[PDB]
Amino acid sequence: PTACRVCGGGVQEFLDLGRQPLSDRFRKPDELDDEFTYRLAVGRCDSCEMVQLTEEVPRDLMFHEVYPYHSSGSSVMREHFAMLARDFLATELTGPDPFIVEIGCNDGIMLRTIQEAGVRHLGFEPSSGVAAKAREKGIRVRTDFFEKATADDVRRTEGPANVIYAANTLCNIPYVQSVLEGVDALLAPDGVFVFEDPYLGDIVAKTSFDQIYDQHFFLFSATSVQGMAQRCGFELVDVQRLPVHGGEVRYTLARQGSRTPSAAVAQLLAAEREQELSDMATLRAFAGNVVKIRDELTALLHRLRAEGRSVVGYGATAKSATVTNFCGIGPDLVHSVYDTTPDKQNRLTPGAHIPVRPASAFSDPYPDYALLFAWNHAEEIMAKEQEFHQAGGRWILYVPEVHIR
Ligand SMILES: Nc1ncnc2c1ncn2[C@@H]1O[C@H](CSCC[C@H](N)C(=O)O)[C@@H](O)[C@H]1O
Ligand SMILES: Cc1cn([C@H]2C[C@H](O)[C@@H](COP(=O)(O)OP(=O)(O)O)O2)c(=O)[nH]c1=O
Ligand SMILES: [Zn+2]
Repeated sequence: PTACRVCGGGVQEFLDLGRQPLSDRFRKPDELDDEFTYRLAVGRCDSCEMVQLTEEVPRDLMFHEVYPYHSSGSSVMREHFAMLARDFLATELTGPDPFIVEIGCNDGIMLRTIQEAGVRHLGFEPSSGVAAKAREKGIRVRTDFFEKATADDVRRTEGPANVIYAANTLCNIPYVQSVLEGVDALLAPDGVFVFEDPYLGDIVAKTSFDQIYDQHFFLFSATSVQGMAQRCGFELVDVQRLPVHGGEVRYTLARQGSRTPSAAVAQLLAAEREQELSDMATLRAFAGNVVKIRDELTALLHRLRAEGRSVVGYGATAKSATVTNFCGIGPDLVHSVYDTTPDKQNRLTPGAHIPVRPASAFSDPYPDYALLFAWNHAEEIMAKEQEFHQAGGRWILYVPEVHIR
């Protein structure tokens, strides 16, 4: 079997999503039809309750020079991060000469606000293309993975960080123990390590299995994060639920006993226990619901084809690779996917090879239906696409259930 990456306990599988391609590899249509594949399956550790994948994709296959995800492509997320950065400037970064390190800064969506406040900072961004976009904004970026050794190097040259922050990144990192030792080396004795990532609670409640793909190794909960912190010398001292990305929790870790946990921590712990969130039977029931969504979504897509209705997709999310490859959905059922990311445009989606076209191409004459892969961006997207729905075009969603509206 698989050893738990947090505690070395045994991992029990509950969901097997089969062979999957790299989720963010978009091929030109002339490229050879070969792709790396791996088995995507999810289990839960016996000892610490951490839900995690059973096969790791090597980091350098996922994060490198042409990694295509551009965080700044969403107006809602640009606002969400600017606000988080102001909240840190008002609270944890008030000292003389404060220092904030962000793990996974991407194109600088968060750090831009810190730089504009004149505060010392450093972004770690091992994907050099998006790192260069952050540096264009005047952000200080290191094109390296955060891990024990690179944290030590930053401590040596830059001194302690008052805040270490990671969004939608820590759950990507199976070497979380090395990151934690990095945090231990680098964080001020009275600092915080704050991270926010897709929440197990939301994934189980919404059956949002597309949150499981190569780059999302862990599905954190308050229960497993508390365990992970404790084992590494930290303590879970705050939690905040966030609506972004289909539902997240922002976890705040401090050195143990240095701050008193908020009431929020015990409250969420108790709700997770009450709701049996991480019980193997709950997680197996989620896995049964995942198969039901597969079966209903393919039946719908096939019925639409039989009735001569046109179907496209909207948003070439990484998540969508799980949906198209587990469900067997290709360009015979969903003809194109529309997306705002130039480096995904005029390419094929991974595994399923549906052509991706610029969102500006989604215009009159509209298709009958758009399968909404960027369902976590529904409000922002539908506000930009009122004319489609006014014209009679309808959305197909598969979270939390297959439905059309
Ligand atoms: N060990 C590590 N250290 C720092 N960044 C990492 C990393 N492993 C992956 N990454 C970066 O983590 C990012 C995850 S995507 C999330 C980016 C942004 N924080 C947002 O929330 O939108 C990618 O840009 C990826 O290259
Ligand atoms: C917000 C928004 C996103 N998109 C595209 C951009 C990204 O390629 C994709 C959203 O991806 P996202 O859900 O942020 O991430 P992931 O890759 O983790 O699933 O949707 C649009 O085309 N239009 C929009 O208005
Ligand atoms: Zn464990």
